This record gives sequence, C-alpha cells and structure tokens, in this order.
Amino acid sequence: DDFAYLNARVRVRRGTLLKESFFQEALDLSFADFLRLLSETVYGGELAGQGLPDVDRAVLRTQAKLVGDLPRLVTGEAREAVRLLLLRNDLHNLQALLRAKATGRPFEEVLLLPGTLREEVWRQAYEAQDPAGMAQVLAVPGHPLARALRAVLRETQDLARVEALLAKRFFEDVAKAAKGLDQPALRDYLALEVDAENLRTAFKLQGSGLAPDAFFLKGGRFVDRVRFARLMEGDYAVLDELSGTPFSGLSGVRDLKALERGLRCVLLKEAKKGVQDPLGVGLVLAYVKEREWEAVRLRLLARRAYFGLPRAQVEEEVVC
Amino acid sequence: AEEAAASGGLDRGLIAVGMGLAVGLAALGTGVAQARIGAAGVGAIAEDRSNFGTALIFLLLPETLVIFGLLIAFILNGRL
Amino acid sequence: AEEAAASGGLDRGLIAVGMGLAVGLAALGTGVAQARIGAAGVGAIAEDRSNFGTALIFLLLPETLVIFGLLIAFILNGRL
Amino acid sequence: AEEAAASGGLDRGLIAVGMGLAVGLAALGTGVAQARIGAAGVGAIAEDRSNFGTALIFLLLPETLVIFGLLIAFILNGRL
Amino acid sequence: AEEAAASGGLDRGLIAVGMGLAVGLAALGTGVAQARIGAAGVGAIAEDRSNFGTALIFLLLPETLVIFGLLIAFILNGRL
Amino acid sequence: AEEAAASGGLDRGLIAVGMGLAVGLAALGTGVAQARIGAAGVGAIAEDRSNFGTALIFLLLPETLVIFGLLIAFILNGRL
Amino acid sequence: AEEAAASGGLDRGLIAVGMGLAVGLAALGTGVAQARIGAAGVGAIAEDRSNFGTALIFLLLPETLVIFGLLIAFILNGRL
Amino acid sequence: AEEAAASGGLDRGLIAVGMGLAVGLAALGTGVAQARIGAAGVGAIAEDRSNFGTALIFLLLPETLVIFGLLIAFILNGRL
Amino acid sequence: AEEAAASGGLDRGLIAVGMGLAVGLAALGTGVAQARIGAAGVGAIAEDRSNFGTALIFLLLPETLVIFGLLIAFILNGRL
Amino acid sequence: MEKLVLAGPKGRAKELLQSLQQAGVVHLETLRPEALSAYQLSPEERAELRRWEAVSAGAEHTLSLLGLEAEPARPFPEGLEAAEKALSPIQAHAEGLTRQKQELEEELALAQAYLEPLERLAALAHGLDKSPFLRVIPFLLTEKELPLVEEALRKALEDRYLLAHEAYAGGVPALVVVHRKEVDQAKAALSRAGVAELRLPGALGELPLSEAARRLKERAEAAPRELSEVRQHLAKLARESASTLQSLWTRAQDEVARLKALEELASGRFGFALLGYVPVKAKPKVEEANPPWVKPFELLVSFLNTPKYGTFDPTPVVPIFFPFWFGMIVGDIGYALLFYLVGRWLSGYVKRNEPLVIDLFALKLKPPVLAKLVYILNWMVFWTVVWGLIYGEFFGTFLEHLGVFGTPEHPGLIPILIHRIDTAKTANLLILLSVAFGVVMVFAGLILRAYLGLKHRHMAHFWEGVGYLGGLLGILALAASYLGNLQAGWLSALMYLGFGVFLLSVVMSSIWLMIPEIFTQAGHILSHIRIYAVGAAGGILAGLLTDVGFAMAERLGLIGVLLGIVVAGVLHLLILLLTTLGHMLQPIRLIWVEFFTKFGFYEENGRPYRPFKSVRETQ
Repeated sequence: DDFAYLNARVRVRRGTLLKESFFQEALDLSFADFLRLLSETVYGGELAGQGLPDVDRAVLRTQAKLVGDLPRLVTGEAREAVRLLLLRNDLHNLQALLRAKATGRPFEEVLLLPGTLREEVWRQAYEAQDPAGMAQVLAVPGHPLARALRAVLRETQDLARVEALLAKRFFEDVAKAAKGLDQPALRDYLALEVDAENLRTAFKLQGSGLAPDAFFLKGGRFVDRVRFARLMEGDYAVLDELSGTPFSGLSGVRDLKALERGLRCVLLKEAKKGVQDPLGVGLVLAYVKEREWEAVRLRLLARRAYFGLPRAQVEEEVVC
Repeated sequence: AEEAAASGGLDRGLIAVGMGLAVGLAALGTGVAQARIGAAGVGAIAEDRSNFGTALIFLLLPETLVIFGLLIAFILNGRL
Repeated sequence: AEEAAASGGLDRGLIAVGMGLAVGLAALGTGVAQARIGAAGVGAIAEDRSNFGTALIFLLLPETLVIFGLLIAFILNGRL
Repeated sequence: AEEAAASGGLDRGLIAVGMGLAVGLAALGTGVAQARIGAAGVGAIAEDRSNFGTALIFLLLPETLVIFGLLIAFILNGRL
Repeated sequence: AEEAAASGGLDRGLIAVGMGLAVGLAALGTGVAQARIGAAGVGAIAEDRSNFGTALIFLLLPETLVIFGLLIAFILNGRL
Repeated sequence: AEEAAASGGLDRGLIAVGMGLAVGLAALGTGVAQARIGAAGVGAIAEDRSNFGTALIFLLLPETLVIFGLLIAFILNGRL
Repeated sequence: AEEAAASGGLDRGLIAVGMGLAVGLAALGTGVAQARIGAAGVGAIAEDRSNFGTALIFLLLPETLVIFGLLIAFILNGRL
Repeated sequence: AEEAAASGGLDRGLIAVGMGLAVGLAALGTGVAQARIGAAGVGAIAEDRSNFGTALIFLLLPETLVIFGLLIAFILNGRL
Repeated sequence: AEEAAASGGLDRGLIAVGMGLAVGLAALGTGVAQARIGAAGVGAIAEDRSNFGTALIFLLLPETLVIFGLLIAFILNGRL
Repeated sequence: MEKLVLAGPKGRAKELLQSLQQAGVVHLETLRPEALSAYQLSPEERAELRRWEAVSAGAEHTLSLLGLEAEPARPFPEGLEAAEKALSPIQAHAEGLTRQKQELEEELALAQAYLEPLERLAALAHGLDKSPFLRVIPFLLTEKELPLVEEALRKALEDRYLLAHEAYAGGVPALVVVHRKEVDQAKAALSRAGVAELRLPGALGELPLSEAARRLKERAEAAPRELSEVRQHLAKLARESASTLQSLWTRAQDEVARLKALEELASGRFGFALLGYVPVKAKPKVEEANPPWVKPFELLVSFLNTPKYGTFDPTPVVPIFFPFWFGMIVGDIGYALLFYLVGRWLSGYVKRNEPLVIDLFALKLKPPVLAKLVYILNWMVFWTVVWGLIYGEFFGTFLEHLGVFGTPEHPGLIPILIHRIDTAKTANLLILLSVAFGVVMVFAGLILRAYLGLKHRHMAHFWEGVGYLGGLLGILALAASYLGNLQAGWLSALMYLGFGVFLLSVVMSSIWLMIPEIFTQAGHILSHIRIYAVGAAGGILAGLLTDVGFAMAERLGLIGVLLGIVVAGVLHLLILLLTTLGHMLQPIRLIWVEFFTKFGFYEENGRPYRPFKSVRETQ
C-alpha cells in the first residue's frame, strides 16, 4: 500500500506548482506575451499550438500525466483513500459518457483523462450496447461510484434523473467510506465539500418549486432544511445568519455568481491548510485542489487575453 | 508501600509487578483516546464556537479510566 | 524498593522491576496523546490566530497522565 | 543504579532494570510527539519562513516529558 | 570509570538489560521521529531553497533524544 | 564480558542477553527511516536532478542509529 | 556454537539464544520498511523502463542492516 | 538441514539452536518484506499484462533475506 | 539433540528455548504477510472474474516461510 | 567616455564603492531609485530583446533536434541580421529531416505489427475483395474467441456465410465473407460477441486487402534503409554546425541578460546604484579588477571579501573537518588497503565505466563542465585516502606487536587472525582522545557567537551566546565526577554547582520567553561529544567487520584460508562501503550543529548562501 513513496513523489511535484505571482504577471500581458510566459511552466510543456483548442488540450494533458496517474501508483487502503478524490473528475467523464451512449451522439466532445477508470474502460463502455453491460465494464476498476451507479440504473433509464440520483447517492457513498478511512484533515474537508454541495444544489435548482430537504444530505456543519426552504423562496437572509463557518463571507451577498465563487475559494482554503497534516491523504488533498485551480486560472487568463475582455471581469476570479 | 518505615510484606512485592501493568496500560489507552477527541476539538471550534461544550463533555470520559486505575493500585498495594 | 539508595534485597529489586512498568507505559502514553492534537494544534493557529489558546490547553492534559503514574510509584517505593 | 560501574550486587542490578524503563520510554514518547508535530512544522516553514517559531513553541512542549523520565530514574536510584 | 567490563559477572548481566532499554527505546523513537521529518524535508527544499536551512535544522533535531539516552546509560552505570 | 577471540561464560552470557535488546531496537528504528527516505530519493532524482544531492544526504543519516546500538553493546561486552 | 568456534556447551548456548534476539528485531524493522516502498515501487518500474534499475537498488538498501547484524552476531559467537 | 550422527549429536544441538534461529528470523523479515510488494505486483499483472516479467524479478529481491539466512544456517550446521 | 532438560540437562535446556523463537517468529511474519496479499487480492477477482486462479497462487507465496521455519526446528530436535 | 551603469545592495554601499573605485571606474556618484525611473526601455529596445530571445530559444530548438545540447562559454559577436541569417537555413534543414524520420519510424512501427495478418487475410479471399458481388470483413480472433464468433455468425447468417481463417503464429486473423446487403446483419453478429472490424490508419485501411498487403510488405523492407540515410545526413549537419548554433546561443543569451539588466535597474529594483564613467582604455580593466591547506583557501578568499552579517570568515570549517575525516579510514588489511586503490580512479582516469569516458579530458557521469570543477574535490579526496593510510598504521599500533598483544605483524598462515583492539583499556582511551577535539570546537563556535552580537551590535544575541558556553563547563565537570569518580573530579564537584549558575545568569539578562528551550542548547553541546566518540568507535568497528572478510573465519586458520576468505570478502566490500560513507557525513553533520545556528557563521535558519556541504563539493 502506502503513501510513503507516493507522498514523496508529490512533494517534488509541489515544487513546480504555479505560485500566485505568475497569475499576477499574466494579467499585465497581452496574448502574445502570455504565450511566452506559459511555455516556462509545466502546463507549457504539453503545448502544441498557439490558439485556444491547443491551450485547453495542453492544460488537460498536464493534468492527465501528473495528477491522473496517482491511483495506479498505490494499491489497497491507500488506493481507496486517494481514489475518492479522483472520483469527482471520473464522475464528470461518466456523466458525459452515459449521455453519449444514451442520446446516440458521438464519443467525441467529452472529457477524457485517466483517474480511476482508464481510457479503455470508457471506450469498451461506449461500444457496449446494453446499459447493464455498460455498467459491468464500469464496475471492473472497483470503486464506490459503480455501486452508486448500479442502484440508480435499476430504478431508471431517464437521463436527467440518473444524473441527479447518481450525484446525490455518490456523495453519500463517498462520505461513509471516507469517515471510515479517518484522519482529521480529510474529515474537515469532507464536511465542507458536502456543505458546499448543499448550498450549490439549492442554487442550481432555485425556484423550481421542489422539496428543500432534497438539497441537504448528511455531512453537514451548520446548514439544515429550513435554510434551504427559505433559500428556495429566493430569500438570501439565510446566508446572513451563516457564520461560525468559513462561509461567513457569503453574508450580505445575494448574486449567484459571487455566492458560488465564494464556495470554491473556501474549499481551496481548507485544503491549503492541510499541509500542517501532510501525513496520509492531507498533502495529496492540497495538491489536487491546487492543480485544478491553477489550470482553471491559465484557461481564464488565456480567454481574457485572446478576446480582449475587460480586466476586472476576470481579475477578481483569478484570486481568492 | 510507604516511603516511611511501617510496611513489609513478601506478598506485596509480587502485587507491585502485577499492579504496574494496570496503571501503565490505563494511561496509555486514556491518552490515545484523549488525542482523538482533542483533534476532533480542533474541528469543533472550526465548525462552530458555541458548542465547544460538546468537545468538553466527551473529553471528560477517558480520564475516568486512569483515575479509576490509580485508586485500584493504592488499594491492592499501598493501603497500609 | 528504596527511594534513596540502591536496592539491597532481592524483594526490593523485584518491586522496582514491577513499578517501572507503570511509569514506562504512562511515559509512552503522554507521548502518543500529545502528537495528534499537537500536529493539529499548529493548524489551530493557522486557521484562527485568536484561538491559538484552545489548542494548547488540550495539549496540556496528557502531561497529567505521567504525573499520576509517578505519584503511585514515588509512594509505593521506599519499603517493601 | 546509584552504585554500579564495574561490579555491584544481584539486587542493584534489579533496580537498574526497572528504573531504566521509565527514562527510555519517555525518550520513546518524545520521539512519537516529535514525529507528528515536527512533520507539521516542515509544512509551516515551506509556506512562510517567518513563522518557524510557532512550530518551535509547540514542539518545545514534549521535551518536558524526556526531562520528566530522567528525574524518576534519578530519584528512585538514589536521592540527590 | 564509566560502563566497562573485562571479566563479566552475574551482577553485570542484569545491569546489562537495564542499560540496554534506554538506548534501544530512544533510538526507536529517534528513527520514527526522523523518518516523518525526512519525508516532509523533500517538500521543504522543493518549494524554496530559502527554507533549505530550516529543513537541515529539523533533521538534526530528533537526534537529541538518542544522545540523551546514551548519556543516562553511561551515568547510571558509572557512578559510585 | 570479553570479545578478544571468545566470550564463553555463564555470567558473560547474561550480559549477552541484555545487550542484544538494545541492538535489536536501535536496528528496528533504522529500518523504518532508511527505506522510506531511499524511496523518496529515487522520486527526487527522477523529477529534478537539481535535488539529486539532497536525496543522497538524507539516506545516510539513519545509519548512525543502528551503529549506536552496536557500540553500546560492544562496550558492555568487553569493549570494541 | 559454530564451525568457527570450538567453545560450545551451556556457556556458548546462552549467548547464542540471547544474541539471537538482536538479528530477529533487525529483521523485523527491515521487513516492514522494505515492503511498503516495494509496493509503490511497482509503479516506479512500470513508469521507468530504461531507468527500471533505480527502483531495484532502493529495495536493496534496508537489507544492509539485517545482514550487517548477522555478521556482528557471527563475530560474537565465534572468532576462532 | 540434516539429521544423523555425523550431522547430529549433543555438540550439534548448541550449533542447531543458533543456526536454527538464522532461518527463523530471516523467514520473519522475508514474510513481511515480500507481502506488500508481492500484493501490489500480482495486481499489476491483473491490470496491465506487460508487467508480469518485471513482477517476477522484482519479487525475488525480498526473497534474498531468507535465502541468505539459509546459507549460514545450512553450512555451519552441516556435516562436521 | 532434542527439546528436553533431563535427557541432557542445562546444556539441552538452552536448545529447546532458543529453537522455539525461530518457529514463533516464522509464524508471526507469515501470518501478517498473508493479510496484505489477501486484501489486494479482492480487487483482482472483481476486476478479472475469471482470473480467480491468479489471486490464489499469489497468496500461497508467504506460506512458504512457516513450512521453512517449522520444519528446520522439527528435523533438528528429531535427531534424538 | 563610455557611460557605465552600476548596481549593488544598500548594505555594502561603501565596500562596493571602494572596490569599484579601485577597479577602473571613476566618477562614482550615488543614485536613488526615483532617479532611475524614466529610463525604462523604449519599444525599439524591447523589440531587440524579443528578437534576442528568439535567437536563444531558436538555437535550443535546432540544437536539441540535431543531437545533444551543450552550452559553452564562447559566444561569437554578430548582428541581429547575422545571427538570424545563420540560424534560418540549418533550422529549416533539420526540421525537414526530423519530420521525415518521424513518418518513416511510425510507418515501420505499424508495418512491423500488421504485415503478417493482412498477408494472411488477403490470401484467404484472393481476388474477391475488389468484387461488388461479395463483401469481405477482416477481424482478429484469439483461439478463445474463435468458437463463439462462428456460433454467433452461424445463427445470424444461416449456412450461406463463409468463415475462413489462416494462422500466423499465435491467434488467427479471420475473415468472414458475406453477400452484399447482408452486411448489417454480419456486423451485428460480430458486435454481439464484442469482436469488431480491423481497419488500418490512412489510405491502406481503405484500400482492398490485396493492395494493402502488398504495400505493407514493401514499406517494411524500404523504411529501415531510408531511415538510416536521414539519420546520417542529420548526424553530418550536427557534426559541422552544432558549434555555429552553440556560439549564437551564448551570444544571444548575453544580449538578453544585458537588456533585462537595464529594465530592472530602471524600475528601481536595485537599492544602491551608481553612475560613473570609464575611458575606452579603462573598460577591460574594470572587469579585470602544502596543497591541502593552501589550495582550498585561495578559492575561499572570494567569500572573505563579501561579508553579509556580523559573521566572520566561513573558513574555520576546513581544518576542523580534516583530522576527524581522515580518522574514519583506520583499516590496514582490506578496508583502507582496498580504499587506497579507489583514490586513483577519480584522480587519474578509468574506462571501466560506460557513462564515464576519460577523466583526463574531463568526461564523467557528471556534466563535462562540473567534472572540470570537481578536480579540486577529487584532490581533496586523494589527500584524505593518503592520510588514512597513515592512520591505518596508527590503528596497527593497537593491533600489531610481538609481545603486548597476542597477534604478530603478519602470521604465516593468513595475515590477521583475531583483532586485539578488543582490550577494554585500549578502546576507552581512543574514544576519550577523539572527544577532546569535539570540546575544542564547542568553545570556538560559542566564542565567535558572542563576537558576532558585539560587532552586529544586537545585545540580545551577545548575552544569550555568552551564557550557553557556561553550560559546557558544567557538562564536563559532571562527567569527570563519573569518569574519575572521586579519585579525580573532586576538583570540579564544587565548581559544577556554580557552573550551573553561569548557564542561566547571562541568558536572563536578555530575559527570554522560553527558558526550557535552553535544554536544546545543552543538546548541541552533547552532540559534539557523541559524534567525536562515534567517529572513533564506529571507525574502529569498520575494521572489526574485516575480521570475517580478509581474516580467519575458516578452519583454525591455515594456508588455504588466505584464498578461501575472499568468497565472503568481495560480498562484504559493498556492504562495508555503505556503512563507512555513513561515517564520513559526520564531519558535515557536526559542522551544521554550529554553522546554521550562527556560531560565527553566516547561516541562521534559511537565508542565501549555501550550506558548506555544497561549497566543499567543488573545493
């Protein structure tokens, strides 16, 4: 098993993470100067073309070899712990894959990177012609996200529903396993991920007339059914009573964009102070949030530069 | 025994070997327990200040075990 | 055993040998109990500077575990 | 023991076994406390050079335990 | 002198077990304590070569326990 | 005891039992440190050759611990 | 006893029993440490097919301890 | 190894206990060393069908501790 | 030789005690090893539902160490 | 005159100015950062810089393709025009050759894989792959799959389908031949088993089988010959013009650095700044202005001249290292004796390695430039091995003797039987002799530590540093009461009580808010003692492994033992090396207790300037 070698491999990698002062420089640059800067970094090391499709691809391929190769390098008890983190990036691939089989559209225009399910699992799944067979091919790597899929697929074959019940059931699955793999660092974070999900499920489905109890799943810290119901009526006075959590910063805010920005920045923060717990999954935890967030800012800074958008429209979203 | 002179007992020496076990293991165990609640307490303040009280009530509980152990050692050895 | 001076009877020796088990096992327990809260404790400061005090006060409690184990040992050793 | 350098009684050898434990085990506990908190301190410097000190004050606290073992050994082998 | 033999003795053998606890246990705690620091040290040099001094001072730090344990063993076993 | 060319004796034999604990434990601690760091060193050279020297220095450091446990052991048994 | 000793009996036998503890513990620490890294190491060989060797050499390093400790017991148990 | 009269004897028993230890202890270290690396390594062949040859050469490196202990054990407690 | 202490007295007594350690430890190192391979092995049957044969054989490999230790001991005390 | 621009740090304003003043540059006047503003590069200047980067990069690109990269210190002054005209033909030619080479290599890789199946398949339905009447579908099956596929097809397609297969060494490439308009059904049958159609990349995949098979056989034969040629032309181009690129690279790089220098100085990013004037003559002149001991000292003079704190020279370090370092080597039978030989291979040359070529021309595993730098190091190693051979006879004082010990100079059976460094009295004094040097180093670091706070003028460091040195005295005092008991050390049993007052009495004058932490200051004292003890005793242990490696460990000793022991001896060598190299790291481990704790030394928890480990790497 064991994170002893694996943590060590990641510590060398934390050396080539992009510090805050790069994005600071990049805003001052035009697209031509941005491109010269980008090539110094490790995302730059996969670059294959000046234009936009190529920037999206260099970023993605950097994430595929430095982050998406982690579950293979461990096994067992190590592997389950690392796997839960990786699983969110796999769910994104799965939801798109499930949707290409079902609505008959090509394999293309989806997210592919390795994680827990390999590239070949997604190709064999795609080519499967019965949803049940599609499901056994997915169940081969082993993970809680299969077991979550399997139960939802028994109730339904409707696209929109499978998507929602899979996500709900999946975070519930994740939580139980994670609580049983211990460590304070992971527990604090898990709580925030669920709390953030809860808020966020409420925002995405806002005003659809639905049940507010459906947007609250266990794992919480301070949020409950009533806050959800008020929130659903359109009242944001609930967020103004929400303190003692690091979402203290959501108070007095009522725009969906500022609210959701806020949750992603909070989750970033928890993970960045998990490096005072680098033992076990703590360090990897911090490493994945930072590679993800970094990749996102280079894509936003590249878009902002190419189309000559307003600076303040993106300067605020590239810092927490 | 006493530090003063007022005890003697061939039987008692054997009682000391056997009793050293019970105190030592109870302090080991109580400590390991204590730590989990204390790390948990870090989380409790983080989650909500007002229910620092919750960390406090659980945290009292492993203490009972060492304390109980100290009294058992005195009765079996050192009472006289 | 003896407090002042080294043991000079086989019985005094044997008691010493037992009493050691309690201070050793405790000594170890203070150590493990400190580490989980202690490592987190830095994190306390980090997250919230004002509640640096909250972490320390938890860490202090395992120190109690050793002093309780010593007191039994200090009394018991002097005579048989 | 208090009297041991190149010869000694069978009895003296027995106090040396028991007391030997108490210090050795403190060193053991110090090292476990140190492992966790030390490892955390490497995170802190990495992030910000200037708050090497916070890690150091939290770390300074398990040293107290090694010193506590010494004193138990010292008193019980023979009072100063 | 401090800790020597040339002829051995029955007394010495019991003395030998006792002195052996201290070095053995201390080094076990030194080994683990280093080991964790050592893992974290890969990270210190990696982020910045301006914390690289700090990483060296952390690594030297768990040695004090083992050095201390050599000393307790020599002292107890060479004081009259 | 002796280690000139033999160490035969029932008395010496007692010393031999006593020391081997200390070697044992010291060697045990070395095993956890040296291996973990050695793996960590192979990752350092593979990504960056600008940290190939740090990786090598770290490997050596846990070797001192196992030698300490041998040296004490030799010392009680007739010296070097 | 051994084929490079010519002192056997009860006397050699106590030493052999006792010194045997040390190698066994050196093997235990070595054992646990080699295994964890070796498993992670499969991924290392998997990645580096031209630098596969590096992984192989890191495995060999904990073994150095066990074997070194056997050789020390050999000297002690027969030097003629 | 062998049992006979000329690979046997009372003289042979003193050798047999020491040498017997050598296989046991080597066996101890080997089982744990081999397990994680072997657990992960058989797994690799299950996943990727091009690591099977690598896994077999890799597997023998922890096997080396028992094979080593075995050569000592066999020769010294052979015939004559 | 055999394990006795009245078919050879004190000389014999040492062989019996020492040999027990080789078997006992062979059994510990194997026992733990079996668990690791078992734990990993589950993945392999789920993944490849007809590569049942691969998981069973990988598991067999630690059993080898107990058959090695347990026989060596048995042959040697089988002489008489 | 030529205008020249200068920078430095604020801390060394006077020392920098004095040095520059002497060097050639005259008329030195200070400039504050507000003056440096408004002298940022004009757009034309930035365009030259952009262009200088392209040439730098562009070489790195061309030179990497062509073969290996090498960075010399030899530029070739040229224009913008000259450098870009140089670069354009070679980059073009090389880009072109590498592209052919990739296409040639990919084609081979596919053709090597898929010639044998396509041959087999083409053969089976020969002349019936270009007919409209019959449809063919190629696909691969393994022995395992063949029965399933046949069943599936047979039920789906009745008995008016044709399933044929022909082997190739392993599985079978199979072909199913079906009527036109029975294509969908045929496909559906393969898809249900999980088997799918084999189609190759490009035109070949789309061509009839017979065309595809003939052409693949042709490509496998042609490619290896053409690949050889393209690789050859590319090798020649590197051979003749690798230098041209390297010289452009260096020159281009110097210009980039110069223009970057002016943009930084311009934004007022150097705190102490000077302006001055040099005649054209003066312009070179400004840039212009027992081996064991002397040799490393002359390179250290460059660090004498740049101080950074209240610190003193980093030069006390080197003679503390040398005695202690030589005394880790103490063998004389197959330890120091074997190690003598090692010295010659680093300070001469070998070819018995592959990554290492000939050292005499500066060619090693290490980069060719680094290898020329570590000549000095290699010498310092050579001096250590030499002196270790002498301290191997020092050890043999305690071994060899014809009456004092029970082992002659060379017995006539085998050199060395049993070591006679197992005398109790003999081991203790060599340990106590070694300890004395560790003590001398404790005084030397803390005495400089105080002088540091006196001349850095921070009383808090002075006071703390003085006090800690009192504790050493207590530490030694206490030891004497146990090393001599009351026969000796009854001359320090009463000074010890007062030595303890001194430890705390000066430290409290700075106050200090962690009084316990003084325990760890006493930890540092203790280490110098234990490390020097480990340095002797662990050194001596090195020799005692050699008992069973090149000394009697077979029979009772005899003539045969000499050439029998070498079985174990060689196996023992790599084991021996690994543990004794571990000891040689003690000198630096010792040094760092004091060096990074600011005991008359530059470092103190971080801060620029290297650990002495890295300094001594080259010296």
